[PDB]
Amino acid sequence: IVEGSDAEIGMSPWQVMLFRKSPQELLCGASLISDRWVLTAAHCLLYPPWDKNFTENDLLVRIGKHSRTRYERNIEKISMLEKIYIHPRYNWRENLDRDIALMKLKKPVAFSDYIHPVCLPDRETAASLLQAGYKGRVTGWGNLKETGQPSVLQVVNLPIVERPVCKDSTRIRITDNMFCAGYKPDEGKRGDACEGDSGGPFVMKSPFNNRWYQMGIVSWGEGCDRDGKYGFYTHVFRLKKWIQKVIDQF
Amino acid sequence: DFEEIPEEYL
Amino acid sequence: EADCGLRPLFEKKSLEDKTERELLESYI
Ligand SMILES: Cc1cc(NS(=O)(=O)c2ccc(N)cc2)no1
Ligand SMILES: *[C@@H]1O[C@H](CO)[C@@H](O)[C@H](O)[C@H]1NC(C)=O
Ligand code: NA
Ligand code: NA
Repeated sequence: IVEGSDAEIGMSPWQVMLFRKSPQELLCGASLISDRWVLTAAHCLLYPPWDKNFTENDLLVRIGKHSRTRYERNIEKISMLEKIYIHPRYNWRENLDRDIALMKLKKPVAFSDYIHPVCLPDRETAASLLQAGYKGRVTGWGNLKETGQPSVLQVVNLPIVERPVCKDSTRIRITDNMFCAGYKPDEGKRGDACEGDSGGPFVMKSPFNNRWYQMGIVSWGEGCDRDGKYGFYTHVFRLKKWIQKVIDQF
Repeated sequence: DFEEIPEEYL
Repeated sequence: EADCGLRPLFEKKSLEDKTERELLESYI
């Protein structure tokens, strides 16, 4: 996260770290949506242009964390993966359309002060909150700058951007399964996700019921925190029928 | 520089 | 899921984090 700040303890208890077993390293962010399901970006697991195709046994998920590099004894919980599910129309060839994946854990994780699931949006919450200017929150352990790394989880609040401005900022084809967020050059505030934050959550606190909803997944960007560029996020609600199908079946 | 995790998880 | 999105150290205790008000103020 660029131009963010240190998270408070328990501020993002759904935040998940995707961790490579060997070499031991941070791969991506992710989020806890139930005691057995974790949501992330498909490109965190499958990206053939870079010879990335992780299997269940390659990875662990670490839940309840605050410190990036410490083993947080008696606080974090480490879970093995039962199965990965990647959206069948995830477009890794072109523009990362439908950049979403689910991971089912081998055993349920125990909730605690530090471990608790985020809600997924219904149609009405999405319609009400996914408006230009409305702010969401991005969290992660990714780099602090495009070109270093944080001691603890970072947090930044960023406004959703009008779709024409998103499109006009890039040569990439933007789809309805994406939205963009970030400040404009003239707005005098900054912030973005960066390397290591992708797959993590973009959340909004509903003013109707005071619950946190995951509206986006950190998907892609052109650099980090560049003037005139924006972060692009998977539109979780638009893909929720797939999420429900996977959980119902499996 | 990640701290080693317990062997049980590996 | 019944309890989703309510943080033990914040909403469950009626404590606010240091920047959630920035979000609320944007929901105009
Ligand atoms: C995919 C993917 C990741 C990546 N770079 S990144 O550093 O992971 C990143 C992701 C989102 C934003 N907003 C900024 C930086 N670019 O494409
Ligand atoms: C990804 O890996 C799976 C499991 O080995 C395999 O079935 C699939 O063909 C791979 N896809 C690639 C390499 O594009
Ligand atoms: Na364009
Ligand atoms: Na920018």
